[PDB]
Amino acid sequence: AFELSPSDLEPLLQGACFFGSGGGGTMISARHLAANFRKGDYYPTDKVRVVDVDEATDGDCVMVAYMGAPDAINQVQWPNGPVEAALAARQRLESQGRKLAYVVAPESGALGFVVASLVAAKLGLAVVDADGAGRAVPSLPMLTYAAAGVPPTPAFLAGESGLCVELGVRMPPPDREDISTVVEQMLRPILTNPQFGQFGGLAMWMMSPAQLGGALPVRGTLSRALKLGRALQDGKVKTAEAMLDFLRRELDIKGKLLFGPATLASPGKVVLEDGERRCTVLYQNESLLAWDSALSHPLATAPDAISYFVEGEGQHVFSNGDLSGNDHGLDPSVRGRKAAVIALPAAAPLSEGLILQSFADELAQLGYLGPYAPVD
Amino acid sequence: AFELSPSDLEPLLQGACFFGSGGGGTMISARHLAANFRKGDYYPTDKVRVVDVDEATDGDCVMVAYMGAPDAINQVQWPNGPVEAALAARQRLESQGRKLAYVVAPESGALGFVVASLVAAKLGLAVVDADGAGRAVPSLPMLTYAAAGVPPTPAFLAGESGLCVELGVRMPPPREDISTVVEQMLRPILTNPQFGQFGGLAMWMMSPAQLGGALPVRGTLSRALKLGRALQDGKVKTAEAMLDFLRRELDIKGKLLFGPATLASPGKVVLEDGERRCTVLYQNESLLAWDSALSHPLATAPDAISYFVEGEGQHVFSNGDLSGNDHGLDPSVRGRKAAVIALPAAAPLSEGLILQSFADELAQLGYLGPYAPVD
Repeated sequence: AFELSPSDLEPLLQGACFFGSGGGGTMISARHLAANFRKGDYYPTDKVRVVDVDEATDGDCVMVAYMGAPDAINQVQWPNGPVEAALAARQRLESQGRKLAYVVAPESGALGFVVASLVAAKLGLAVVDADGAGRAVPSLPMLTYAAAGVPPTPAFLAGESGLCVELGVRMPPPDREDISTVVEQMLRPILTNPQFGQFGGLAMWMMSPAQLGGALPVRGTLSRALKLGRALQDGKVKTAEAMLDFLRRELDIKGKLLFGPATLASPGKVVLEDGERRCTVLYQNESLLAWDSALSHPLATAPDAISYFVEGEGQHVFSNGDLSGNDHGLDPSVRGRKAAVIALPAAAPLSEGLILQSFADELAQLGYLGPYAPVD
Repeated sequence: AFELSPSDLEPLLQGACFFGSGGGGTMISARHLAANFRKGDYYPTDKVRVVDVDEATDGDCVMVAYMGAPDAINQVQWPNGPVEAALAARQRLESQGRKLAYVVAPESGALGFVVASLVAAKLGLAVVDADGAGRAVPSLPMLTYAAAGVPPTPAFLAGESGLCVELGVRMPPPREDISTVVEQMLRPILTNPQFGQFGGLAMWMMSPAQLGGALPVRGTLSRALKLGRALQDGKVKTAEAMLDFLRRELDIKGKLLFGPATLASPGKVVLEDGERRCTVLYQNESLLAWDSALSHPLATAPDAISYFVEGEGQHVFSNGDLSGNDHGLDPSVRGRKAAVIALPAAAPLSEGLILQSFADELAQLGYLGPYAPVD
């Protein structure tokens, strides 16, 4: 439907970061990768073709991404791992008489769309304007791919030199954890192997055009990330109120102001104080809960997204990783500016069924065993 | 070439235990599995076809075994895991227009040959009379399959209830050995809750042509059965007799390192003979033997280090089989005097890459000296 250019990666990652609910990869590593995107030896093209789910019909699709420790990922310059993983998936599809023609980010976040875009440009594929949740999630069963029941394996993990590992999982008949969870439980340790270096490219959930539809119910996530990013980069939204206005009027999203704007205190949680009024946002990577000291129930809970907005001039959106810095352990920029916490209503496919249960389980591990209470 | 019957498994695991250099799986876990070997609902036959390496030409072969925690493994009664892993290999090969006709143990040991034999009878395959070392080994690179460059993956790990995982590894040049990398990934997978610390393993798929080169140490299964039978028929009751038997019947020039002597209570095993003391160091397999009075070890891997308890009854024990309820030892151990015997390594183990693999292992245990063949 449309195409991306190198200059579109900056606003894209910005918007995606805000839709990442605190997780989804740091803008730092996203910028590191985007800085080298330009036609040349490595990238045969400068343009990235992006198609809608209903257009992705001339071949099969696969989810592609980076997985592992951010510390290691923040050092990457080129996406060798993801490119190599997607190539393994393409080769397998070729051996089965099919053509790999599409890649897709697993979730919404600074890295997700960028990685998928770079891989597509590198292999001559098209990236789907969609992802598994419309937000960033701590684990695989929270993505629509898992709910739709797309076989998770063969899964491909790849290094930056040429190391490639394949993983296949067959669960025994129900008598039992989610197959997605099991796969994730086995993939992550493999990346701790010296050959990987705590991170690596991932390629899984290969799909035929038939599976795509039900597998990707949350759509237009890449384009909305780009539209918001452009407005951010252009300085059209410098206040929490302006962010809510933009979301409502331009993206038809009714976000809720959970707290602030207040001051971010020095540090998995981040605290904000508004004069004898404390708010604590709990996160694994992604923010999952927001607590007001004075209330027995949380302000918001996943699947609803929880995102920060730092008012003033400069970077307005940050992932939890991006907030960490050299000042008081906080980024020197955030130190001194008023920050707010915004909740975004989860997209419909996440608000019920297996995905919701998956979220309840994750939250249960974090101590919240109440029901899902839509901010909307 | 020949068939095994249920009554042949006891002798087999006993003789194999002795050629296990202290490791290769416990005799108790091996006995748990063999005790249930009979035609019935699980096994379609009481026979186990065993073939020579140059005789295994009617199809491909694959290494098969149990991997993981001894505590969890010795609780099993049927080789579901290895059987399922072998099955996954057969269908992969079949999907590629090839036939899986054989299985082979990875090493000599109480569990090795027994698991391979039960898998074979279960799936209608034959077991190859050989293993990758002629002894039990601590890690994959010390096996001839690794030295031969047989691709390790696809590797299949299977649980006892239907769980089946596949691992594939393709590396780049110019880093460790692929065997080592594969093992470092295979093991953590088994610690996953779905596996419960252990599992069945099928890897190093081979064509008849690859089999030959990959398996230079041969006749180890029948070699194990031959000794085990001798042990069971009361033909060898002393270390002296054992040394004699190995020489006359198996053409093996063994060496008495220490004893007969008494065992100690509290990975090391100590023996005391009057004023002298011998300590055998082990992970699972015994790797070094020390005499408190000598600055150099009495023996070192690749040479096998094995025990022989004199008297009537059980003469062979893996390090794991010695742990008991008496003084921390097996009730029947303490009362009798035991000896430590070293078996010269098979030629393929005392040279090239496999030798260096043994050196690195030994180094991590403190011994940075060179290999000194007992023979």
